[PDB]
Amino acid sequence: NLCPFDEVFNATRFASVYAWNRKRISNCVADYSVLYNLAPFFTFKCYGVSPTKLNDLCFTNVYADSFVIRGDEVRQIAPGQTGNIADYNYKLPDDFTGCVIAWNSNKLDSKVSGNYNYLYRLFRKSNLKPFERDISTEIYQAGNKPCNGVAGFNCYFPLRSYSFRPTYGVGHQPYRVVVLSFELLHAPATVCGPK
Amino acid sequence: NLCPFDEVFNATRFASVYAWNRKRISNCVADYSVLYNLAPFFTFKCYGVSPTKLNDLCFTNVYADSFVIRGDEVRQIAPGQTGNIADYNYKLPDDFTGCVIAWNSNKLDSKVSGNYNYLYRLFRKSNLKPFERDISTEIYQAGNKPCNGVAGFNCYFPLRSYSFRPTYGVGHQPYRVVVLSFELLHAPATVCGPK
Amino acid sequence: NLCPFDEVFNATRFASVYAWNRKRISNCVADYSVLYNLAPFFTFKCYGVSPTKLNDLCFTNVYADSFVIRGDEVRQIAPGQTGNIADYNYKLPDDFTGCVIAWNSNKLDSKVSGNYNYLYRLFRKSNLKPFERDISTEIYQAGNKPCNGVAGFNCYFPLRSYSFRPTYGVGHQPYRVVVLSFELLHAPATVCGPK
Amino acid sequence: NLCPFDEVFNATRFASVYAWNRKRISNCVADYSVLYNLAPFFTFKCYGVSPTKLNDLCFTNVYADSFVIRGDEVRQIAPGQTGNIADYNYKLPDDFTGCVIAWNSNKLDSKVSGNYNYLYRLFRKSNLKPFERDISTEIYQAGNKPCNGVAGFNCYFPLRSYSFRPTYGVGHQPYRVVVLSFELLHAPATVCGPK
Amino acid sequence: TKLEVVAATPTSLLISWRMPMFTVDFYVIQYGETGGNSPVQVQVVPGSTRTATISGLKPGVDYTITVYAYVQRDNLHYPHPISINYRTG
Amino acid sequence: TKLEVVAATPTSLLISWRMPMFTVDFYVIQYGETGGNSPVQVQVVPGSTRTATISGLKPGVDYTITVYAYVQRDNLHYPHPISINYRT
Amino acid sequence: TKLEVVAATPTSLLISWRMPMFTVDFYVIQYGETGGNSPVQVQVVPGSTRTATISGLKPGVDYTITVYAYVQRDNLHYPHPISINYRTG
Amino acid sequence: TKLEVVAATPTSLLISWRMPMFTVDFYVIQYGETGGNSPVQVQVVPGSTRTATISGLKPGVDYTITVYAYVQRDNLHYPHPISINYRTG
Amino acid sequence: TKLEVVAATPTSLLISWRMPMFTVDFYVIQYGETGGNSPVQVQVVPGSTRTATISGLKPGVDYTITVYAYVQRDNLHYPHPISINYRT
Amino acid sequence: TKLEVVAATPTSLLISWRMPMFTVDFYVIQYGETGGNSPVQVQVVPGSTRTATISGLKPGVDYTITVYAYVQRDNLHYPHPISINYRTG
Amino acid sequence: TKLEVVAATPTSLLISWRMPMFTVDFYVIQYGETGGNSPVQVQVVPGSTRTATISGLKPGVDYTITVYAYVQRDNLHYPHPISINYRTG
Amino acid sequence: TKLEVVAATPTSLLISWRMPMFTVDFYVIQYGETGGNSPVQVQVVPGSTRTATISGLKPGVDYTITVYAYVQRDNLHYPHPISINYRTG
Repeated sequence: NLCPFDEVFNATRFASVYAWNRKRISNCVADYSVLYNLAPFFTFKCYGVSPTKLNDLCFTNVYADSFVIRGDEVRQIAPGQTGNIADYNYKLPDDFTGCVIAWNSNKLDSKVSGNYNYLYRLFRKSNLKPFERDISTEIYQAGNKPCNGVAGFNCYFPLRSYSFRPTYGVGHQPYRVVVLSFELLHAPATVCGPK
Repeated sequence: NLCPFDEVFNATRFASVYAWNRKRISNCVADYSVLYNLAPFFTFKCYGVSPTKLNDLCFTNVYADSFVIRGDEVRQIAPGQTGNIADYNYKLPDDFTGCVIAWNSNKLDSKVSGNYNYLYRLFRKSNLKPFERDISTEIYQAGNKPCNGVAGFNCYFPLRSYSFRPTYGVGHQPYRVVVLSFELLHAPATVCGPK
Repeated sequence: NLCPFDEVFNATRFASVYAWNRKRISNCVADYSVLYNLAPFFTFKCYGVSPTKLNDLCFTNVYADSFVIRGDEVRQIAPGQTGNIADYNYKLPDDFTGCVIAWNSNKLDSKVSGNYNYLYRLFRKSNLKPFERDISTEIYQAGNKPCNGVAGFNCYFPLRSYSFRPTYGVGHQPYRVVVLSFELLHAPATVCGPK
Repeated sequence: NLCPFDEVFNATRFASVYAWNRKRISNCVADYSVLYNLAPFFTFKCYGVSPTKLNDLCFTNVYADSFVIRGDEVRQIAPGQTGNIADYNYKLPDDFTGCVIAWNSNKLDSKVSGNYNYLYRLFRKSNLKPFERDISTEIYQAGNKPCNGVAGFNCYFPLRSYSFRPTYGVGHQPYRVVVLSFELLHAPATVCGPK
Repeated sequence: TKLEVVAATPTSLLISWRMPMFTVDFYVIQYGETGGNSPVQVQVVPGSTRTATISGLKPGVDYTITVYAYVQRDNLHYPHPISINYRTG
Repeated sequence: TKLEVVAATPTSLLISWRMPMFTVDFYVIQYGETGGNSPVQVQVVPGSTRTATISGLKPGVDYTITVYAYVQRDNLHYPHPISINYRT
Repeated sequence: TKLEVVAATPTSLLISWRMPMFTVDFYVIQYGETGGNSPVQVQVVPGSTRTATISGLKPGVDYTITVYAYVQRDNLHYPHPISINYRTG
Repeated sequence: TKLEVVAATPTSLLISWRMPMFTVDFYVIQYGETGGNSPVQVQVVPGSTRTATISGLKPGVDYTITVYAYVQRDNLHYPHPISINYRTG
Repeated sequence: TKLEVVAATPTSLLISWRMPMFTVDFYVIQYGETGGNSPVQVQVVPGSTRTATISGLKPGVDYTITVYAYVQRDNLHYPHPISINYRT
Repeated sequence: TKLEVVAATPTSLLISWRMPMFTVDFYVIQYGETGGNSPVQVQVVPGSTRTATISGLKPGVDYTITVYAYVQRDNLHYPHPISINYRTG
Repeated sequence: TKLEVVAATPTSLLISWRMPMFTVDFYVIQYGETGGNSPVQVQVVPGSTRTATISGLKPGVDYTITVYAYVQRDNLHYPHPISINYRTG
Repeated sequence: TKLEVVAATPTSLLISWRMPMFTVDFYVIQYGETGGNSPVQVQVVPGSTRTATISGLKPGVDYTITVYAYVQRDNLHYPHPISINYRTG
């Protein structure tokens, strides 16, 4: 059956990157017209998989992970990269077999007053494990005084709002990102294409 | 008369970089032994002034600016640099006539339990003007909603403490910085070398 | 039967290039020994025919054209060449299928009192058609004034004699030329010729 | 005094190359306006002389030699060239100190019906020596039999008319040529220009 | 069947193509480092745009570029017969 | 720096190149099976010529074609940055 | 005072110049093989024209090109202070 | 292949070149008095910088300027076929 | 530039060559039936030696033998301007 | 059975041969541009001389050169089993 | 009086020196970009050590490197008579 | 790449160099007073000798020494990246 990429790519509201939405899709056929209708992509990168041969891929589940990030941070949605998004929000495993698709969403997600609805985690005690989700709001103790649950000096609320305004530079504009991760049944070399 | 350089370079408590100590030293001869006893420097740079010919300059006063910063931030103590320390803590003017002296104070300022006495301004509404200094602790509003002076989500206390530990890498260790700004007396070609 | 190449090649008197002898030879065995006794040649070229497979070429008639020219001019006995001998005396076709054999005849044709008996056409009203012979001795008119059939200013008798002298350089010496043109029955890739 | 170059370059009739005019001009100031008004030149080449320092030459007599030739024969009006214009009509010495100025005269000397009044010597028994002239109309004996002074098969009237028609190619068009030969009192390194 | 490639810069490649494909809905330009576990990445151009610019190629590495025609009726990619290796220097 | 490829037939390829170079004596055009460790076809065309024809490619094989500028002065060979793969 | 030189072919050179003079009546472009008492050849362009093409240089020779301004009022040639050496092959 | 020369001052010269090298490591700008038996002055500029400034020429002297492209790979130097003579006055 | 061939036995061909390429890493001697839609056989020899023997030529077959200078920088194969056609 | 080739000039070739023929009247050296309609030319050498010079080849084309042994008794030509291809420089 | 300069890396320089002074307290290695208003930088080494390493010079610019002997009892800097200009690769 | 200087005598300067170019035909050691319009002096050594002695410098004067690798094919002088400034006794 055709993948519900309609719900993945034309979702009305994307997730905050810390609350990145995961959809599990049972073995499905990629309608590439759904993907390609979004162009130009800032990123359409695939690791291990050939982007045009996604239907030849022997897979049982695809996970689509959807979130909004800044355009200059889209670099960090790749294996081995480091920075606030990789380290504290969404870590790709180094052995990722999948695609990262990122398109500019300045038209939808910014507002002239600034859209402060998209949160990202700025502080965490240790790096995020691959595909770990946090969504905690415990005050981050950055110093030798425990915070007692009150924000203050060395006592930060872990989440910070992105500022998205139409007028911001291309690097500071909101990009929607979808990560497709495939549970491969055998290997990219084995062919299981629809008959 | 011999400069009060001993008081600047040998002091027990260096300043935090938000509250950097400026000492006005009257026209005096640099006892280079006090400087060279600090070696090896991370940087000894002079801009316009030649390092070995400080005593050939004619100057009415030298201003010594003293602070502790992280070793990877000493890059920012130069004209035209950008970053948190340059932009929110200590900005040097583009036509700076002076010397930047920085030396590793890991031995003095790090503690095994971490220091956290040294504070830097992590958030500011705008860049510092050259040689501007802010001790203000009003809570920085990062977000859309006024903070009412209570820290929390999108409302950050503007100063953060440094985590200086003996085990930190040579880049994260504390470096003491003294910036000498010279009030050159009219034409720099004039020589006032002691007899 | 043997080709009468003795008659073509050893004839004591060759034709003038304006009156070039065409001998028709019916299908015959070429004894290359008679031809090779002329060595060394200035040219033995063949066009569309392999010089050594001349017997395996099957033809109804070979046309032997014979005349004398300067060694400088043997270059002009080729397809598409231009110059006084090609343009006004002997025009070889562009699609020529045959051999051009030209050998030095300094000993046979030169005389210390030069051999002015060989004539060539120096002026003609138009380029000679392929294998056209022109015996006409009418006066050529270069000028705007009718020649009244008498030589004079701008009114030239069209034939000029060659000066052939033993002392002349290798280029000005007389070369006897035989052109063998084949009226092919089969292309030389065919199994044909004497058993 | 000003050179009579106006009379040379602007004359109604130029000379036939066999009858090339020599005008002798006693030491004169070259008005470059007259020369340069004719441009573009096919050649303005000077030998032993710098074209623009022609006024600096310590010359006592200048000879202007003037005639018409075909454009492709202007190549032959140079020291050490060979060909029927150099050989039989106008020979420059190998040590020529002077200038060759040639300009396209199609507009003046050609006629749609053909101008045949410009003659060149086509046959001569021996080459011209430098600046020699030969206006004889003896019949040229090309053959063994003497001509008795009457034209015929082997006996050419030695002068031939150039055909100049406006529609001839740029190489066949008439070029007027003026050759300036200077008698120099001293090497061109001396200067005798206007006071 | 035609492909043209001009290097605008050592890191940037301008590609033009004609292939005999009836009703292409999208062209897909796929590029990546040769052989390695490196990323493979695509540019998508509408079927009317027969030219594309590839930029930001890593210096000193061998990139392979392949053009596909996508047909929505078939949901298939048809490879272009001609493929390009480029060395960025 | 340009390369253009026109396939005249499934087994015939018309190749045009502009390779910035100061002096080129020969262009060497090398082609063969993509797998390597395989026989190499070489055409040498004079540096005056910026076009060459490849013909007689085996059907159904991947060929790689590379253009080298060659200049005799120091046996300098420079590979064209752009190299072609073709499936016949 | 400007001079710009483009080699259009190894045998052909395009020259543009801007010389600081007024009422230049002709520009004279003088070229010749260095030394050897070679023929020195001039090409004349009206003072309106500040570009010229030299062609038919010998294929392997060092040519010197000099631009002169001619003024009819003075009858005098003024050299351009920039002069070109060209190596044809 | 281009060279362009602007005399900014009788003793100062601005030189722009476009030389068709495959790769350039350094451009060498070499100048001196035309006699050649005389001390050379040399600038080296990065291969990316194809504009250079020659300053403080001695007044009243004939200077020859020659551009070389230098490549480390095999100690290759190529002279630019255009050389400039300047008369400083 | 030299090429020398001695046919010693009808099916073995002893080839010697000299060419001006200094930077030759290896010589490749490449041979096969003339255009015969048939495999091309590669023999590699060290650049230090300028003779090789080809053996096992099929009888009655016109072979083409070409010598290529192989340079490991970017895989140049430069064809010695002399090539041999041999009929066993 | 031997053949040797020396390219004495990029357009000139010196050939030696040794055929095992019992007797030979003339050796015929045949050359021409490969696969073309171009002229095929022979130089005839008496059987006493086992070297030949070919000259004036067109630059930049592939010539094919073949040696033939002529026997007068039968007027046949026997091809030398070794054949030369030369790419003129 | 010695000055030994080894360019271990295009952007790195190793200097070894001697100047003939009894009881130098510190040697000061002063370097900076030539001529322009630029950072001038020092490395201080005890008088015991007669070798020093400079790193991180900007590619493609000229640096001046000078060594000074500092005498404490006189509070005075004595220059080494030999000084280096280095053009960074 | 190396340069060593010894002031063997206040006016006698001993220089030793190693640089990577092999194509060196001559080294020219060029020395002159810093910009004083004084005549620059050139000393030539054959490329096998990688060391030179300079003598006769004026006392109390500042001298620049540059080593150039000379290649005769195109008169290229390639400056050694390390240049010496000397302040004589």
